[PDB]
Parts: sequence; structure tokens; C-alpha cells
Amino acid sequence: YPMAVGLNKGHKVTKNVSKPRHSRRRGRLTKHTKFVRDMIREVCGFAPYERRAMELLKVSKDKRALKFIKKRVGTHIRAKRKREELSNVLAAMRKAA
Amino acid sequence: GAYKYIQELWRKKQSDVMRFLLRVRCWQYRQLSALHRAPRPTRPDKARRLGYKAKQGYVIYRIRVRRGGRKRPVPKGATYGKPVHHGVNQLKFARSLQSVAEERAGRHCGALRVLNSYWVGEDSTYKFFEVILIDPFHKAIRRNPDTQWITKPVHKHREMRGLTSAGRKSRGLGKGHKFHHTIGGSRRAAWRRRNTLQLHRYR
Amino acid sequence: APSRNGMVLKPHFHKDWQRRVATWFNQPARKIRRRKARQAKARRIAPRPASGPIRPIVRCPTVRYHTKVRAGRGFSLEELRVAGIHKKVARTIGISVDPRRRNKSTESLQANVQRLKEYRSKLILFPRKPSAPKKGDSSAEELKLATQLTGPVMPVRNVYKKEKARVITEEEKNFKAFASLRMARANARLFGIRAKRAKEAAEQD
Amino acid sequence: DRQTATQLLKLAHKYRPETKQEKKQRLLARAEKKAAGKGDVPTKRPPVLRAGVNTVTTLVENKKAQLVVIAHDVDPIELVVFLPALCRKMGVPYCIIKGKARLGRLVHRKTCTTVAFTQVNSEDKGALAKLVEAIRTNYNDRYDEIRRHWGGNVLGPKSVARIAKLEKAKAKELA
RNA sequence: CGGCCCCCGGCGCGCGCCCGGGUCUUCCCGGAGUCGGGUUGCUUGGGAAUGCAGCCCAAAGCGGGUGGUAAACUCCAUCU
RNA sequence: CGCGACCUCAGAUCAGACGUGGCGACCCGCUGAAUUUAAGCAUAUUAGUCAGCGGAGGAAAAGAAACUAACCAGGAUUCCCUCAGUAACGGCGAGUGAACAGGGAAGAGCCCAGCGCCGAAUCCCCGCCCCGCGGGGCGCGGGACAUGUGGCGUACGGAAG
Ligand SMILES: [Mg+2]
Ligand SMILES: [Mg+2]
Ligand SMILES: [Mg+2]
Repeated sequence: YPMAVGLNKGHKVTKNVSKPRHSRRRGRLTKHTKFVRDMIREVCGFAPYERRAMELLKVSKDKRALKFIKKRVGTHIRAKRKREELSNVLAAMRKAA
Repeated sequence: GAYKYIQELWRKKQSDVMRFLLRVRCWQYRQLSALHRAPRPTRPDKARRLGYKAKQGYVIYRIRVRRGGRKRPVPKGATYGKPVHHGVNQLKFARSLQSVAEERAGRHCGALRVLNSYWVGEDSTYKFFEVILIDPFHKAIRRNPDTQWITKPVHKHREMRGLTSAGRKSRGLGKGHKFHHTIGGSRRAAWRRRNTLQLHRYR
Repeated sequence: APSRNGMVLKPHFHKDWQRRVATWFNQPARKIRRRKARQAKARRIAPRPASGPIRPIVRCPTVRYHTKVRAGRGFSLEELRVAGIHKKVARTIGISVDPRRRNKSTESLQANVQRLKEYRSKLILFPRKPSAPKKGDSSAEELKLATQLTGPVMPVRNVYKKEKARVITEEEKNFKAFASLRMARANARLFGIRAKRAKEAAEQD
Repeated sequence: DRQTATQLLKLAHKYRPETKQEKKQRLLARAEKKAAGKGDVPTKRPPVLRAGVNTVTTLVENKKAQLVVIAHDVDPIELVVFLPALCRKMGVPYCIIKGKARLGRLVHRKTCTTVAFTQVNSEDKGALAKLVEAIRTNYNDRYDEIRRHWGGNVLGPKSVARIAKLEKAKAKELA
């Protein structure tokens, strides 16, 4: 009983399933590249804003720690992914000792 | 193998290794001339992802640009117009500084053709860019038909017309809903077409 | 400056508009110019057809136009893959290819695949010196004409169905009404809200 | 130190890469005997040393290299700064030699910034294995400490002399 | 229409170059003081900022950009 | 103390080349007013136009998506007819004001860095020659470039073995 408005909208056609376009697999980690970036964060180190960040993230609190990364790196959605990868440095330093 | 490490090492320019050698040479660059011919690129990965090859005919210049926006060159701040044009001191010069930096590099060497450039240090006053250049008349350039495009005479002085990737960012062109202020050709080629009276013959 | 009952008007002539005027006096002089750009191209090519390659069946976007069929850009890889021809050999056959086009329906996928096999069976190629791989004898008895016109297989051909006559039965003259629009129109907008009250009674305990 | 570095270049001297002079005749000797006997494999193993940062980095992270000679005076030092940290992790022994002009003359060039040892001769493995424990004593095993060692930060002699003259005055104050 | 003189695009002897396609299996897969955020000028129909530029802060990698009302949550689309 | 290398740099009426200035109708990059309109006038409008400055070409610029879309989906740019004096901007005053579908003109696509692979397999210059016209070479032997990376196969529509 097909109709144009509603929750089951539109002319009912059948889907073409296919392997996706190759450019959409663009920022994958590709383990060799994971090796390169992880080899280089121990020859080089951490930025001065993010060494001050993990010295709030171990003792002070986390809500004031994210509000700090909110300001230096731009958005909110970048601030949480930066915060949970600092907490995983802080876990690998402490909890693997 | 090498250049992926050189890229990723460069992409963290606040760590204690990298902010050392980004200012042990920002001093060394500052003591030289306004423009100076470098003998070889100071970051050979970024040159070759911008079109450089290591053979005869290509040439890098590092040049220096004084930072800051432009002051309106007007006597004693008196602009003599309506109050919306008292703008002496907050004016921002809508073309980029790197496009300025390529422009006074290919101006000194008018026999050279300019491809594009990149960043190699900034202080508080000066900003330093390595500009890469191409001799159109050397036979390592005038052969090799994947390089013969630049020795074709429409590419004379590409940055005074705004054609390089440093300079074409200032024209505001591209596809999109965010960039259809220049949806025919260029910025004023849209304006001429939007503001022409297109009266036909039978109207 | 106004008067009795008339229109309030915004003519945009407050700008220096006599400089940017475009008068079309050369417009017959250019219509007879780009005829010559077609004729002296059509005999310039070959018995290869005029007006370029073959285009796909393509349905238009944007609800106003989605009921019709347009000629597109290129057939693309998915449709070229099923038809059997190579993605870079296809444009010396005379078939345009648009690799950035997607197929997400199967009805319109098979339409252009049926279109593209129909083309190759009414195409005759010319081997250079007559070895003829995948080609036979004398060229379709000299190919019955020379050069085509404004589209190979009449690319729009917007066609509709017959659906001749039915008898009005029960459950058909009873149900599918205006009310089924208004209820389905309401159920789409009260859908997210009612699934929020459903969470509230699940946290009720 | 120069005694090891001279032993190292003695070892690397007969693994010298191919020059264009001997590349002419090497393609002759392959082609005149193939024209006479058609050898299925005349030489199973021509050994040689590789050259180049971009080639060495491929060898170390595939662990194909057996010793990585690395230079000293690379002008953009970030072309080389990752490579000692990387030979530790892939476990390849490395040694910093003095002067990128000198190992550049091995490869008949001007500067070459790195060479690598992949397949030494098995009869002369015993010279490569001799100094490799003398080397990975000094570089690879010390990596916990050589990564901690800061550099520079000594005052000039005209300003550290007045440091000492204040300390002698403090030394003359006490006794 | 004829005759003259020169110039031009394309058939055939001698150089030069020359293994493509499908299926499966394994491995590879990307551009940084850039994106972005702040603020400040200009500009735009672009309005809780369309574009550009200065200065400051400055990224990620199932990421990033866009989806025309600022924000948090989510799903989907689309591009690289 | 001498010598050798290399890096950074100098000099020369060095060998061989190149850039300059003009014209500027159209085209590209910036810079940029005011008269005027609002019945006054500041935001606005005139106008991102005049003047100023720099670069080209027989065309230039653009251009093969970090797109439009929101449905049965289209598929680089440029031009036309529409959309439309419309959504929107604005002392919400005067005024200003694009786009996407759709119809046409024309239609064409590609390449690198990177990731690996091949003994730098690559290029320039000189010298005598195959042998030549109207001169350019693939062939020969020397000097350089080049491993801080030339050349081949490869580019996101996937690719390689
Ligand atoms: Mg040189
Ligand atoms: Mg009329
Ligand atoms: Mg001319």
C-alpha cells in the first residue's frame, strides 16, 4: 500500500549490495602506520599542553582536565578523543609497571 | 621508508627535540639576507610532495617576510571619507603571507618559474618560507614531457596572477555551497556575469 | 513619486549598467558558426556517429523530477563490469564511462546493462588490416547508412505502462484512504517521542 | 673511536658497490658466457652493501640488515634522528661513524648518510661478527641511558672562569 | 571556368618500441603551523559569522570535511 | 705544520643560455574612493565598481569532487534559457539579492609525492664518429648531476605480487 509521506516512504526499489568505494576506506590505522606513529612518540615525546593535561588527569580531576583540552585543541569532539588517549598513556605508564 | 618518518616527526613541532632544531636554525636563518639561495631543501620530504625532484634545473630559495597585517598607507591616519572608512589600523590584507613570500621570490628571478613553497620557521617578526623554483630552459626540464608544462608560455609568473597552491587559497574558489561566490571562472568573472544586463535580440 | 493604485517596484538600475550590457547581434552569426563546428566535425571523424558517445538511462533527482528519465554522463564501472567490457577499452568502443556514479538500485542497474549489451550487438567495428578478432565479414553490408543523429538509441524514451482495466473490489473501495495519509503522517512525527516515553516506563521498575 | 672505525671501513672496503666503469664489463661477462654456454645460474650470490637512508630504513624494519653504519653530520638532522631509535626496536646493531664525507667515498659519491650490511661473505662473517659485539655494547645495549643523556649547556670559558674565581673566593672564605 | 607558381592535413618501402584479461589467495594503501577552535578586520544573500586575512592556541587516524539555527547525544548519507 | 675530502659560501668581460620594456579591448592577482540615493545624515547605497599597481594569452581563468543532494537520486569546468527579482540581506528603511534540480551549447580526461619493487636500471654536458638533408638523435668513449633518491611499473574508479 505504498505511500509518499510517512515512516515507510518512497518508491519501493531493491538494494544493490556491493563492496564499497575504495576512497571511503581512507583513515584506517593500517598496522604498519600504527608502528610508525608509535615508534615516533618515544623518540620525540609529548607537547607542553598535554604534559600539563596528564598532570591534572592523574590527580586533580577529569572535568577540569577536559575543559583544558576544550580550549587548546578546538572542538568538544576532538577534546574527548584526546583525553581518552592521554588516559591510556597514563594507564600504560602506571598500570603496566 | 625514510620520508614517512620525516613527515610524522615534522608533524609534532612542539616536542622538545623538534622545538629545539626549529629554533636553532630560526636564529641561523634570521642572520642572513631577506632572500637567500639555499643549496638544497631543508625538508626534502615536503619539497617532493610539492613537486620537487633532485636534478639540474630546480632550485630552492628561502625568503623572509615580516609578519603582521598591513597598515593603511595614508598620511597621519586621515582617510578623508565616511566613518566606515576610518580603518587605519585593523586592516588585514586579503592575500596570504606565503603568497607574498612566493611573489617576491619569483620577482627577483624573472627567468625562473615558481611551483609552490612551504614553511620553515617563524619568529615573532619574521616568517621564513623555502620557495621552490624551476628553470624553464634547462634540458633536464625542456625534455621529460611530464615537466614540459611549465615551459609553456601561459605559466609566466604564476604568483603575480595567483595560480599556485599558496596563492590560489586567497581567491576563494572551489566547488561547494560555501564557494559559489566564485561559480563562474574567478571572483570578478562571477561579478561581471551577475551584473551584466543580458538583453537579447527579440525581447 | 508614487501615484494612484500601481505596483511598488525595485528596478535594479542603481548601478552603472550601460557598461555591462550584452547585445546579441552576433547571435545569428554564431548559430551559423557552430553549425559549421558540427558539420566539419562530423565529416572530420569517420562513419563514427555524430553527437558523441552513448549515454545511460538516468533518473532525475529532486521529487519534482524523479518520475522521468534523462541521459546521463557515463555508464560507470558496475554496469561495465556486468556487461563484460573493460573500463578503459570502453571509450574507444564509443561508450562513455563515469566512474564517480554509484548504483544503489538493481532495477536501474539492469536497465543500463540491458542498454549496453543492446548497443554492442548493433555496433560494427573496423579492424585495421582485416584480421578481425571478435568481428566477422564485410561490414554489415556497408552498414546501411553512414552517420547517426542526436543520440544513438534515442536516449530519453520516457515510457509509461498500460495497466488496462480492473474491477473495483472490496478491501480496495473500503480502506486505502485520506486517513491512511494523515495517520502515517502523524506516526512519522510522533515516532521519536513515543519511543522516549517507552524508555521512561522501562526505567520505572 | 678511530681504531674501530678503521676496522669497520676495512671490512666495508671489499663490499664496495658497483661503479659504472665495472658495470660495463659486468654486463659483458654475463652476456658473453650466456652467448657461449647459457648458464642457468652462474653466480648464486653477488654480495654488496646498500646505500641511502630510504633503502636502509626498508632493511632495518624488515630486519634484513646485519649492521647499520650511520653518519654524524647530516645538515637537517631529522633525516637521521629516528634511525638509532628504530634499530633498537628491530634489534639491528648500529654504529655512529664520524663524517658523512668518508663513508660517501665508499659508494663513490659525495655524502651518503647511511650504509647497510645485509649479506656478508660466510668466510668473512667472522670479521663482521668480531666487532658487532664491540658495537652493540656501545649503542644498542646502552639505549636506556643514551636516550636520557641531555647535551650542551656549558658556559663559555670567559664566563666559567669567573665562576671558578668566585668559588676560590668562597674556598678562601672557609679556610 | 580554364591554365600557372608555392604552401598544407591524411594510404605504402627502411628506424624506434611491444603480453594483455579474468578468478582466487596473500601483502600495500596517501600530502601539517595544515585542518580545526578562539578572537580581530574585510567581504558576502550567506543570516549564533559564506569567503578571505592577520595573531594566538593547535589536531586526528573506523579519522577528517560537509549535511545552510548556536550546543550535547545518536544514527544515516556523502566526499577524500 | 702539511695534505686530502665534504659542507657552507665567494669571485670572473668563464662556456652556453635566460629574465627586463611595450601594447593592455577582452583576461588574472591585489589596492580601492567619493559624487550620488535614502527627499537631512553617519550603518546602508553608489561599489568591491572609477582611479592606482602587478602579470600574462590568442584567448585567459576555471576543471576531473574533502560536490549537489535527502529520492526511484544525480556526477569535472565553462556558456545560455529558466529558476527569480525568488530564499535571504537591510536605520527590515532606501535599496540589495545568489543557488540547486530541469532544458540546451560543448563534451575528455589524467599525472605525481608517499607505501613497497627492480645491483641508479636515470638525466645533463663534452669529444670523435653510423650518416643525412632544412638538424635532431637511439649507437661510442670521457667529465658532472644524483642514494639527502634520478628512472620504471603505480593514484583511491583501488593497487601490487
Ligand atoms: Mg646543484
Ligand atoms: Mg518582454
Ligand atoms: Mg602574444
